[PDB]
Amino acid sequence: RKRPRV
Amino acid sequence: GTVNWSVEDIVKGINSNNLESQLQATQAARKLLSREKQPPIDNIIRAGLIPKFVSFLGKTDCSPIQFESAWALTNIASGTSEQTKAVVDGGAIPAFISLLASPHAHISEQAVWALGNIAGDGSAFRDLVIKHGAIDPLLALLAVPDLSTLACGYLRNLTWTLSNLCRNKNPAPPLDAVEQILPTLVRLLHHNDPEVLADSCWAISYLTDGPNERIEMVVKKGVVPQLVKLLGATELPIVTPALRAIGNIVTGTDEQTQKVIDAGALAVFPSLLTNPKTNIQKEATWTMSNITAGRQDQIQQVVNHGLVPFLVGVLSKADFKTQKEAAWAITNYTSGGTVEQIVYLVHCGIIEPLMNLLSAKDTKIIQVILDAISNIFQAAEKLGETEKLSIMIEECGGLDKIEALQRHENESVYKASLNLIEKYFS
Repeated sequence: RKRPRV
Repeated sequence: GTVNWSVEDIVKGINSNNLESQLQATQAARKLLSREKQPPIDNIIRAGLIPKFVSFLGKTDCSPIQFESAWALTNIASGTSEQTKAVVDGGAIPAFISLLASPHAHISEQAVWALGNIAGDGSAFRDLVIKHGAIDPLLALLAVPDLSTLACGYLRNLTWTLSNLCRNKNPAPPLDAVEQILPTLVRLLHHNDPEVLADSCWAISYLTDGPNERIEMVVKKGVVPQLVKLLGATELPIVTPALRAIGNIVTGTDEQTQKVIDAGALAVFPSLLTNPKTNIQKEATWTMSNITAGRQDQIQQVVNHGLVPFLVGVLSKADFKTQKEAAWAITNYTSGGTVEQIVYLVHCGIIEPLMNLLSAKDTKIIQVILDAISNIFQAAEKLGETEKLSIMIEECGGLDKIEALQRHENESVYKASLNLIEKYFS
């Protein structure tokens, strides 16, 4: 749904 | 170099009148926002940095600051709706759409990712991204003769962002946007990569989650055989969305359901109805309930594929939510089936597990089961064998449970139960 870039 | 800066120092660097100082401060912000234990998103927002990041997205001659600010903004946009809203409020949507055309693949990819987070917030930002014209440049990135020439991570990011443009309801995505996206989705649904396939299936599952005209848009693209193939995949991340899409499709018309049956879906349900993942079992049984709600020739194909014993099995022992879906499948079957189909149902052993579920503390499943019992009794009356069924129900303990339900605080419960005892047990 949403995802950060780590 | 740029690890563990303070927000104060990031602010001082971004406020300098030195593009290279700004670049290094922006990278420091990116590394802050990229740490996993509670990145200081709100502190960055409160420092007023979002408009600066957004203006850095347009610095064509300093592509590293485009990349760093795109990444920083992506991670802000991955947060709460309020944080995503701060990114949108700063003007980020048209700037990211312009970045889709960047000659630097890693920057284009970062813009794809950002737009996927923004669109993934909800219907309104999804439709706002569409209104700013994201779909054409997104799809142009996939207009190559063989998807295998694109980098795997790039292709996965594009698929995921496109699936967010297909996602959410109230309202569903615009019809024309769906029609524009669907051919590229069909193409991604045939790509060899497991995560592309999973997210393609998710997108299709979103698109089929709605009224029959939406389902028809998908089914007429011919994707049902590929969905059934993916239903048989070994990767659970693929089977879950593929099964969801198939289940959605069989909530439509009997002709749509028939496309699912003709593509061979029923042959996978022995595995699905016994799958060790509880949610797969549950959604397989839900799917079966919307197939036993169809025509008698469709019920008959459930019989021919040997699935009735598998429904007896999930009614006998499964997670309770699955058992309730199986109760629904059984009353749909009994409400729509021929007499011989209902006879066959009883010969498979449905009665005892059905009766045992009358002990359940859930009044809805009790109503469903009582209704099924009435449908079966009506087949028995059409055969003049109501008494043998009465005996069968009593010898397995069912009558105790039915009269215990005569004194149930729900009304239609004790009405149906009482009715059953008056008509069949005297």
